[PDB]
Amino acid sequence: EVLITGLRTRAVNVPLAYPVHTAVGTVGTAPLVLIDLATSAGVVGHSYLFAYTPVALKSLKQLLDDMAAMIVNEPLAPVSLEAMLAKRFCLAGYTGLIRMAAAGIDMAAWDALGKVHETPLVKLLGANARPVQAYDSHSLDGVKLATERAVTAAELGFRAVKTRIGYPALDQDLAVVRSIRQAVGDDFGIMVDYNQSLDVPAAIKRSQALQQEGVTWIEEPTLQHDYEGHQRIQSKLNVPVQMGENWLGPEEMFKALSIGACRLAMPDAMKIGGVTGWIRASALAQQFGIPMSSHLFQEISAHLLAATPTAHWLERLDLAGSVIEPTLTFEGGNAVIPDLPGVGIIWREKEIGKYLV
Amino acid sequence: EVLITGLRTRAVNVPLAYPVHTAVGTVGTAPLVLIDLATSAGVVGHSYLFAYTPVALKSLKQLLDDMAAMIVNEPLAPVSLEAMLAKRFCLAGYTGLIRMAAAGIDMAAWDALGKVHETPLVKLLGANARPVQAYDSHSLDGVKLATERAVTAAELGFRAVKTRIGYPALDQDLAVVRSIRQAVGDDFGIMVDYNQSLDVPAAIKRSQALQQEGVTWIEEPTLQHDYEGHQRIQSKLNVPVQMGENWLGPEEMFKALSIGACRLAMPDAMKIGGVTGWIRASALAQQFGIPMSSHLFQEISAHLLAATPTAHWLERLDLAGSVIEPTLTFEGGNAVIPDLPGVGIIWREKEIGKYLV
Amino acid sequence: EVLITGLRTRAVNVPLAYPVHTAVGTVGTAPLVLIDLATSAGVVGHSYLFAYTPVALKSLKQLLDDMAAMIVNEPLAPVSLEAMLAKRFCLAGYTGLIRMAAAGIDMAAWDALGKVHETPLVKLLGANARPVQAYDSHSLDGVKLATERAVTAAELGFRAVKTRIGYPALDQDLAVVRSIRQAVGDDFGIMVDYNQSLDVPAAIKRSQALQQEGVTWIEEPTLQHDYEGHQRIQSKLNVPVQMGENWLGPEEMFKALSIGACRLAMPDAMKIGGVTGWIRASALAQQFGIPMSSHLFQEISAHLLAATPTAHWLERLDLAGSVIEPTLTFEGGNAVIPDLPGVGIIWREKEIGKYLV
Amino acid sequence: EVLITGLRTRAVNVPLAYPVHTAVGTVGTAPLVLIDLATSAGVVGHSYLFAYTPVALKSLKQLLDDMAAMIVNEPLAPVSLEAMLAKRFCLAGYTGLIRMAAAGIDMAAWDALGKVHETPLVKLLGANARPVQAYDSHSLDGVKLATERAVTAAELGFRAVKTRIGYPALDQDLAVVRSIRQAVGDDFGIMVDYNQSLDVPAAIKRSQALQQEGVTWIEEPTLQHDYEGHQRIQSKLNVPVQMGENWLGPEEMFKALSIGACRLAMPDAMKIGGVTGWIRASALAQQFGIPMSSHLFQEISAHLLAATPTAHWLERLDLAGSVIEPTLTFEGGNAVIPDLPGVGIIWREKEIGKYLV
Ligand SMILES: O=C(O)[C@@H](O)c1ccccc1
Ligand SMILES: O=C(O)[C@@H](O)c1ccccc1
Ligand SMILES: O=C(O)[C@@H](O)c1ccccc1
Ligand SMILES: O=C(O)[C@@H](O)c1ccccc1
Ligand SMILES: O=C(O)[C@H](O)c1ccccc1
Ligand SMILES: O=C(O)[C@H](O)c1ccccc1
Ligand SMILES: O=C(O)[C@H](O)c1ccccc1
Ligand SMILES: O=C(O)[C@H](O)c1ccccc1
Ligand SMILES: [Mg+2]
Ligand SMILES: [Mg+2]
Ligand SMILES: [Mg+2]
Ligand SMILES: [Mg+2]
Repeated sequence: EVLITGLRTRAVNVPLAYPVHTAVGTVGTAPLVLIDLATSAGVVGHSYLFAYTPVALKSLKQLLDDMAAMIVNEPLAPVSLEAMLAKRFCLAGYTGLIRMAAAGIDMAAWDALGKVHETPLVKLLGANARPVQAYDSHSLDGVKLATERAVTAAELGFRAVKTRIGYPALDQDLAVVRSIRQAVGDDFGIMVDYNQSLDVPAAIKRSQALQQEGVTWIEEPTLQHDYEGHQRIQSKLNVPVQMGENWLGPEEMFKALSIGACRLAMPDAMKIGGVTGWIRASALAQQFGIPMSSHLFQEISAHLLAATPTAHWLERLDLAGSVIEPTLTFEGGNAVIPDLPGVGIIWREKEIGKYLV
Repeated sequence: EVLITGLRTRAVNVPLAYPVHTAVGTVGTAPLVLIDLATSAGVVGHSYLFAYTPVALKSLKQLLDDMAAMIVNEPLAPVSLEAMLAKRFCLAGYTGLIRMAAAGIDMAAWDALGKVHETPLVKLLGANARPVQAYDSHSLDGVKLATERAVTAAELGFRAVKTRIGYPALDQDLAVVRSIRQAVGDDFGIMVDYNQSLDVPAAIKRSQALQQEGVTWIEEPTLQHDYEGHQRIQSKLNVPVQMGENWLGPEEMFKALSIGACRLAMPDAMKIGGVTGWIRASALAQQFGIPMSSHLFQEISAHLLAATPTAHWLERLDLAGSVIEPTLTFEGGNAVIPDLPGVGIIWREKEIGKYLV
Repeated sequence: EVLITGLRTRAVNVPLAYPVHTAVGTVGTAPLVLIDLATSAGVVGHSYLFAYTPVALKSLKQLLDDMAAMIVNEPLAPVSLEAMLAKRFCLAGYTGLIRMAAAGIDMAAWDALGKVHETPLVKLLGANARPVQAYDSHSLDGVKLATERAVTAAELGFRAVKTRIGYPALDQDLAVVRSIRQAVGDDFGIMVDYNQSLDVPAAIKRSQALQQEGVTWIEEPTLQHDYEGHQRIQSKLNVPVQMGENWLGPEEMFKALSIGACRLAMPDAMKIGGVTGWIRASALAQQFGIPMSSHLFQEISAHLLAATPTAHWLERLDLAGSVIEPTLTFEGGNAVIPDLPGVGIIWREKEIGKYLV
Repeated sequence: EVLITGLRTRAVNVPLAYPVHTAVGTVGTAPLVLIDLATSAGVVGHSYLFAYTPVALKSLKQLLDDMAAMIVNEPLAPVSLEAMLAKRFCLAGYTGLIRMAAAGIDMAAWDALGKVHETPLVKLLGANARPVQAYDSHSLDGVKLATERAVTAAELGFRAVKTRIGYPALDQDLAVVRSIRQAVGDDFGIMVDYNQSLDVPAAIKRSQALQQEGVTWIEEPTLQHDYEGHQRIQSKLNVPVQMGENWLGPEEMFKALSIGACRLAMPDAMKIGGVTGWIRASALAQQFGIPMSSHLFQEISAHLLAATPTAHWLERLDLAGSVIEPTLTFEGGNAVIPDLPGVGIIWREKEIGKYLV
């Protein structure tokens, strides 16, 4: 009955509202691939993929264009499509870029499904829309800018910020945390992200000093793939260890949870396998007793978390704002699902034209 | 937008096409509760619950009638409804009869959801309909009747039968298995169910003799709740141990899988928590590497298994055939989802009137 | 020789001396089922069941009335009766409402046994009566009422109170604990109950702050069924974790103890399987090294704990006081078994008439 | 001193000497990317990457072309280069296509290193060249062709063949194994590959029947990423379980070995991280006590295995034969390293021109 009839992809480099500071330098643009999934019913599903670095952007788009042939003419049934792709790529390696690509199709396919039934994605998954608490995600900004950005966030109504740390000296990490605290008061959440930059012993030492400061969570303290090493750092902390943005598929999350690597999880809608992967990851999180937050893709995450038993926080990081209408709104620090079928992503065609690669 | 506006329940005692023989005696009827879930959209969701024994039938219906007040006027959103009930019953004990009842509402609620969107349940879950291999489930029938019933099943096209064993002597269990084999040939599957009737040492002994015969699986050899004891029996077998019909909620299945109690799982749609519980159990089965079959509720299971990554077998045991139209058909030993919105359950009002309790 | 000859049940809604405050609102009545077990010897055993919510009350009574047929004419031998019921319900699910019902019959059957031999239950179990320290159990009462109620308890001679916590902010939980402490002095015990309301990370954080305050125990911090999650919270505390009120049968307690979920146990006489289940649970507690307290059913618990090797505290929460004579007395904060055959439960027929449902 | 000065890549689709039969159909060509790594010393390193499917070929080449900018002007020091890339891709995901690409550069970089020092790679790694036993790798060929191909292999001097199995029926897998055996005699090795096509229970059953036949190893019986599931199948076999062709980096091999997933390993030079990854994987294999064989890349594997303490077999599967000179020779079933600097890969420029994509 409803068939997929085409796939069109466009690679852009969009400006970021909040340039992200890093050890290297400032990055003011995001490399995205926009996807349009056409169907025999006259509706188009939409989604986007984040490439992380301009180095992979063209390659990601080419991969997607080359896979269009496997999905054109298949029924618009995301669970069954996902099983087919996992089988086609079983030798090449259903992970990395290939898995991300497939996740792109899944999210667009679900968006079209919601449109066929004229219903918001959240409702198609069987849950009600509810606002989700969100925190504003900042970067490796230095004491002054980090403080400045936190003050603005509280001004906009957020009740928590995420800062990135990992300066050369521990003393610099703490300066930043303290300056934020002083300007925002003691209620306020302050999440901190190490972005995989420390070895285990250094992680235990810096984390215990931070725990004494009062942070909400300690995220990705060491190499993302070393589960066992995250479990060792967690074993010496009261504050929770957060991770999950880099799990490629729920079978990687299962491995890390099976070992006790962390006390909080934050899957990335794209890497986790789209809507289909997320539903799976949510069942796991529920059973292991782990609060689950999101990483990027704020548009679809708002819907995904509402249907997530252990939902915890939504990460506000607006990558695609320049090319999409602002249908997701934040009120009182909570993300509010818009009442539009699918995920509610609507392109600003005019602008996309400017950033085309 | 779509609200639940009423709940009506009717308790019946229906005749069984295949009287089930047991150690005690023959049972020719099934105690069911039919549920009708009305909604503000003009559609009615339907489902049924199996009470196992007439002893619990009135109590089950009374429980459901008494909970109608908590769900009337709530939005028709099964995932969110399920979370609310788990919270209302957190002190009483969200398990047993209460959990079964809630599972009744979930299945009816999902059936209504499929009707609101005029789509079969399988498609609403995001998968395509596909036929599912099914095996015909018989009872503790003795050599002659068990053989007879197997021959008929193969005549009707099935390619596997389940017999119940656990006679006073092992030698009787084997007589039955061998007589079936001789009449159906070596290709044919022969599943055997102990229904929790042996202690661990007796299970290891009888199972190893059966493994030598050639059975497809060994199901519930000891008390259902002794996970660790199932893991011990499994540790000495090549043939797989099957179980799962008695898990109340995916959190019980999680416990048994975490320990390696079995190599096959067969959740019961009602005890597992309905459609919402099943989706959860399917994610777990996928990650632990376990083929997953169904227990009873053949109507909705056909749809559920099509959306189940590790689907394995559908259990044909027609409890409600006397009061429902035969929309599910078996062709070539495979169950075929009917193309009707929801689950495809349509009452035979006329007959229900006869079996009313 | 002594046979069971009848079962009569009456469902009531009794007033509580101490209205229990909850997040939802105040509850001033308890839904109970009273049971009378008649015997061929001319004696009647008595017991009661607590239904938790009015939603389950009629269903519980109907279940009991429907099972009377299986026990009428059986010998008055509680251990053998319990084995028979566990076998009749092996498919339906010997847990939840069914298990509670069976536990009702067990307690009444033991009460009749004590009456046949004209001896208090404690003595029939082979132990001497001894007073048991008891603590007064209060609710989610707020700083003012919680303090008030604690002061009264100390006035009545108790040397410990249980308060329920789990306010929206940790700071509210602590305010309450501190206000109580200030009014009762530092000797005094202060137990706190979370009633399953926190996720694991939140439990570790709030518990460590409370441990610093000085509480006696931290009870049910997270979902009752997540044993592994209780073990994680316990692993980061010095103060003990308490739980057990929700174990359905000693086979659930065995599972939680096998994993180290807690350092204290407090089985509920009804859910644990009656007198027969308790004796079993007491043997387990002894071997795992766990002090064992009671949950509700103060009348029979006084007798049960005297025969319990690791007995610890008796929970004073008078559910049935309105319809039973006050034969159990508290003197000097210790419950005192009355010297009457059986459990010493004697109905106030007059009043029961008022609360009948 | 020696700098990398350029990277040129060419995507080809080469004919295979031995068309590979699969469940789907016959594939007569291999999608490869050839890499030329230029250096300031006047030497060019060469290597190739296998893309598995034409779907990923253009994307792989584009990725490599886009990363050339990060390596141009860096010193020709493969260990240090590899650390730099692992750090650049730490957010995107250093695995999948990105990891394969980086592995392409590593192998070419090592080939150039051997050329700068005018020495064969094996000698630069500190070991002597020695012949390595090799087995001829065939496909899902059916009884007749599989037998035919085995007979030819023995004619050419090989003393072992690998066949792929996984037919719809176990009986078909065995027919093939037996027919081969009959034509090659009992000495001969017969390896069998399931290519991830069975679930765990089906793997245990089919493997035990094969073990009875007499195979050398059972390779990839279930999903490659389910380590724990491979460990379960291995636990019921005497014959060893082989796997490793799909490990992306030694950190995935470490995970599988840490759990006992298999008794033999066979890393793939490209997926394992090139020469730098292999040296690492060889140290692990040595310590866990596992014989280590190769998967594809026969040219460089011959050198790699000579420096590998637990070396076991070399897999003969000639993907690039159409575009490279035949410097690697097989004599007496043993691969013989050629005496040429680097890996000994020399392009047939003329032909490459024909297969260019
Ligand atoms: O958690 C986060 O937001 C960061 O780790 C992050 C990683 C990659 C891109 C942007 C942001
Ligand atoms: O697996 C099965 O079918 C049996 O265990 C079974 C149990 C309860 C009712 C009917 C059938
Ligand atoms: O431990 C306790 O007393 C509470 O958890 C409690 C639970 C249920 C009913 C009353 C009281
Ligand atoms: O081990 C082997 O050779 C096979 O698994 C194989 C896999 C992928 C490509 C070619 C061959
Ligand atoms: O530093 C990072 O977070 C990363 O490189 C990044 C983040 C957001 C946009 C572009 C690039
Ligand atoms: O023996 C059984 O399977 C069980 O008691 C039963 C099965 C089917 C219908 C009624 C009762
Ligand atoms: O909140 C509770 O403790 C529970 O709902 C309750 C307790 C005591 C009587 C009635 C109900
Ligand atoms: O079936 C396979 O082995 C795989 O798809 C393949 C192998 C060799 C060349 C091309 C493709
Ligand atoms: Mg992060
Ligand atoms: Mg069964
Ligand atoms: Mg309590
Ligand atoms: Mg292979």
